[PDB]
Amino acid sequence: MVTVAVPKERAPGERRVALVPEVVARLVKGGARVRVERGAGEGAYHPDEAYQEAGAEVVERGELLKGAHLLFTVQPPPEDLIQALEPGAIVVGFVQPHKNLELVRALQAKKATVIAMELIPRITRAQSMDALSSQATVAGYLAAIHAARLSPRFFPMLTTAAGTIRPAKVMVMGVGVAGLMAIATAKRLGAQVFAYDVRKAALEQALSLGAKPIELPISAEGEGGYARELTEEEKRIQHEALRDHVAGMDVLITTAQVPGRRAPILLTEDMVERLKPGTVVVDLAAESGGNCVLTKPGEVVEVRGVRVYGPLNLPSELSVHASEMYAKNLYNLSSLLIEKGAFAPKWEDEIVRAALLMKEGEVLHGPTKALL
Amino acid sequence: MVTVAVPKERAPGERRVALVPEVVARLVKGGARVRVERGAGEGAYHPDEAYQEAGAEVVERGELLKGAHLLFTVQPPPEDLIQALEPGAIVVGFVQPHKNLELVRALQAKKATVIAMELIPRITRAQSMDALSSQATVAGYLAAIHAARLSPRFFPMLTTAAGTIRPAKVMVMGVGVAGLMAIATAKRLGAQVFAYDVRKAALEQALSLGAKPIELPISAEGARELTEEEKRIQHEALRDHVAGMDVLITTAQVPGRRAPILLTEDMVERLKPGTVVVDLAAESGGNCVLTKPGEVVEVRGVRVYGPLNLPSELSVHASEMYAKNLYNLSSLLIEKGAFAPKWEDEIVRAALLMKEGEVLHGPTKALLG
Amino acid sequence: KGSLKPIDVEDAAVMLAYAGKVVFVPGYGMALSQAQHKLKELADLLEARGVEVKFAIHPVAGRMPGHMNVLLAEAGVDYDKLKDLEEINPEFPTVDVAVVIGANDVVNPAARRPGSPLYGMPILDVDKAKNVIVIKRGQGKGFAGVENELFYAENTRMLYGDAQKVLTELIQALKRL
Ligand SMILES: NC(=O)c1ccc[n+]([C@@H]2O[C@H](COP(=O)([O-])OP(=O)(O)OC[C@H]3O[C@@H](n4cnc5c(N)ncnc54)[C@H](OP(=O)(O)O)[C@@H]3O)[C@@H](O)[C@H]2O)c1
Ligand SMILES: NC(=O)c1ccc[n+]([C@@H]2O[C@H](COP(=O)([O-])OP(=O)(O)OC[C@H]3O[C@@H](n4cnc5c(N)ncnc54)[C@H](O)[C@@H]3O)[C@@H](O)[C@H]2O)c1
Ligand SMILES: NC(=O)c1ccc[n+]([C@@H]2O[C@H](COP(=O)([O-])OP(=O)(O)OC[C@H]3O[C@@H](n4cnc5c(N)ncnc54)[C@H](O)[C@@H]3O)[C@@H](O)[C@H]2O)c1
Ligand SMILES: [Cl-]
Repeated sequence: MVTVAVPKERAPGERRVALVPEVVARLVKGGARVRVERGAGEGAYHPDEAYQEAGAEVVERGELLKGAHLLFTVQPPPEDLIQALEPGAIVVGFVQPHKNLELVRALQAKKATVIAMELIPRITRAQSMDALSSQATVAGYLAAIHAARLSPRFFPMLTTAAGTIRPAKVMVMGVGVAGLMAIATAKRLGAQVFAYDVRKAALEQALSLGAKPIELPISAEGEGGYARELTEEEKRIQHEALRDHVAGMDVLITTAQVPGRRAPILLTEDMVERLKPGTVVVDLAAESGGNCVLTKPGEVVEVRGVRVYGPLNLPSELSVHASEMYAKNLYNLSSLLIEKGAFAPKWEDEIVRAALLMKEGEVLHGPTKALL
Repeated sequence: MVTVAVPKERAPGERRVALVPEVVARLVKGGARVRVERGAGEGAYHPDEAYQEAGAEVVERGELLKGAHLLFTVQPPPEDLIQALEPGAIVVGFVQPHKNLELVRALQAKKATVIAMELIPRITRAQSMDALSSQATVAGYLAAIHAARLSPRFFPMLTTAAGTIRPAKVMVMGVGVAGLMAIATAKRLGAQVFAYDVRKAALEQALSLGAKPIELPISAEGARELTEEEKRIQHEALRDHVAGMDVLITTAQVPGRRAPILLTEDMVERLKPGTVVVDLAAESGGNCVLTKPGEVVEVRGVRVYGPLNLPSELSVHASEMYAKNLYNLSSLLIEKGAFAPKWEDEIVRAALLMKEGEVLHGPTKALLG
Repeated sequence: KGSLKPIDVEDAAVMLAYAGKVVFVPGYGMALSQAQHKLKELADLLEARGVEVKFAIHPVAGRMPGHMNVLLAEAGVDYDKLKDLEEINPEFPTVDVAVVIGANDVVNPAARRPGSPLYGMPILDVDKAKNVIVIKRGQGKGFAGVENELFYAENTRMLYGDAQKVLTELIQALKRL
């Protein structure tokens, strides 16, 4: 009859919580115990009494992990919780080894078992558990909102007795889930939206939201979907064409990241230099370095009247709906950890196997081994 | 040759500019000379060379008013500009005596002539010149944008693998030009929008944009029937309709008066934590008691934003619309490139706040004593 | 097992002309086709003929969370017309015609079965409708790359074409009746 734990997050700017009241209520109706740190939900407007009314037990950090079989976290747990971990306990949450090397190294010493939410596989059974997608959706939405807030122009075409105003030209650079939602939200607002990505698939998906795919002289892709190794010559050409497309935009929303690497640069000093004063760059890749060379993580800078913003935790801004979706993701994942109220880790199950970063100090993820 | 002069706005945090280069070029082409203060359009991202390319003379501030018949301002002229005015010259801009009584007082002393842009009549005929309409549209747009930024919840409905996100319930209290644009923008973002006003016309306009009108019933044109039975009706009813809301955007204002308190304490106490209030009326007190003008506060998890000068945030399009409003008005001031004020016109008669120093607007005159 | 049974736009128009209850189920194909405005126009038209019209939105239809919602909202569809599958599933048996528009994986009965790659996906019971009309260009499979037994059911008929061109033609055919 398992007891699952949910802590108050500690990472800079983190206001999300791994489980919200309603989802905790169902886990308890389902016959599970839920230990929740004092005030873990307050960042997402879920007070301590809300969790009590859901059948959860609100306790102190340090007491949190006694008798606990499952740690459900948003960001990876700090040292103090890693020391509090018991034998057989499973850590479930984002881990992100490239940004949390020490916490991962520490997790070996205690020899804890961890399944990482970023490694939740992209197969149909795991769709309802896909935390990257849900959180990226929040980020993409807010990226567009912040873009409109920082821009000195209207997004929408406006016509009035005073005259006619063109819609803003927004380009989303990097079209994953965040990119798609950024497109969709800028499009609802009335902006003329353009899309840049190296994948034909991403570009088709951008077109399925009314965006105009930016098509460069050299196609970045070939048959098999393999990305072209571009010559230096070909590389000089893509850059110059993209520099020109980007120069004619009023807003750039950049979202390109690659698991385990610093964010690739999509806006270079020379490209930014060709942006008109008043232009706005909302750099979603700031959390892993930024696609824009001007970006200062966590800040809004303005250089040459180009306003560049590098937000670090957009999910934490939309904390209520971001938490709600994440909780459900974890709840759906708890399928493979809990059976009829019982601690039933299905190690056998692919979702567990693909996403299991560690098993009792043993590191199973290939790339995570290479880095450490 | 009529010379028009454009200053660098100097009021705290004002980034708009009265004319933008493209409007300057229309005037110059129509025969008018144009002088623009060094760096005037930098708040709206029009550099000096752009005004020069349009045919205007970019000059130093102390030089700005030599030979100029028309001074076009966004906010009222400061004293250094007031003093440099020639006889025969006419100041054209927002005046609003309440924020600037001592500058208005200063204008009558100098015996200057000024057209107040807030005294444009609110009729279809005048809408090309209507600076209140254009700038309120900007304000309403940015209100919704800010509401969405401050809310911890999605505006739109989203059906996802991780559950179904319901739309934000957004109530726009006070549906004038700002409010209606706030409805349209919240609607663009996927919110379910509700609309409250004391005037049925505003309610029909809001229905037409797809908002659900709130259940009335007062006419109050034009705090009239509002304070009939002293507005206990207003307070009573919406105390129920407000509690469901995720966002309240308030814009209610009455000319020359206190802005109505639509959000009392007992009312805000029923708002669920995470609720957002965007009080546009902050400039003349708030529609909400908790509003701290120019700031975001949070009490009991209710984020209350009292923005001042949203038009300045949208400096490019605010300036553009404003400049077009003036250009259009300038048709009643210029003849084939000649200084030809249309004293007779009923728009000029309504908006001419003073002439030769004498103050012609009743409510204003009264306040000068 | 069964068979692919093509239908003309005229044949589909007659089916919709006499339907009492119609459910639109849009997928990625609607979005690629940007057919949301024509689909809305069709829904308006059927309603004005007293047809009870609803939209079933699958949780993972399209290629991003809420893909169908953002497009349908763009086209002007009412939130009260958009039903999620727990609320609309039990209703399918009394649905005279379910018009599937550019959807495949989200209307595949195979997801009920544990062996199939689609197992885990919540199931939309469009196969329990009295008649199904599927709009897709031809033999293109969905994201998951599996074939659809729905397309082979006795009560399923295939309306081949680009989603918006088809819907446009359906509206014109229906206006003539
Ligand atoms: N929603 C999400 O967030 C998300 C993200 C990633 C993956 N997925 C997965 O993606 C799939 C979504 O399911 P779905 O039923 O919406 O799409 P789907 O199963 O990928 O099928 C799309 C169908 O659209 C038809 N089509 C394409 N273009 C068309 C056009 N112009 N006109 C008419 N039809 C057209 C295609 O066939 P033809 O070539 O014959 O026209 C194709 O069969 C699910 O497998 C979901 O698990 C979802
Ligand atoms: N769904 C997927 O297949 C997938 C794959 C990787 C990452 N992601 C995640 O999705 C989110 C969205 O980002 P994205 O993947 O849509 O960005 P993306 O598809 O645009 O790829 C990242 C960037 O890599 C650069 N790049 C790669 N090869 C290049 C080459 N040969 N020459 C020049 N440039 C090259 C491109 O500029 C590209 O924009 C990110 O958070 C990311 O972590 C998703
Ligand atoms: N051509 C046209 O027809 C045209 C164009 C633009 C504006 N106008 C009119 O100009 C007039 C003023 O517009 P504005 O945007 O400057 O208004 P405003 O800045 O004075 O804001 C007041 C708005 O809030 C409402 N309001 C005021 N007190 C309220 C209260 N106690 N409770 C609820 N709502 C309250 C008002 O009815 C009005 O709609 C309006 O009548 C508008 O219709 C007409
Ligand atoms: Cl803000």
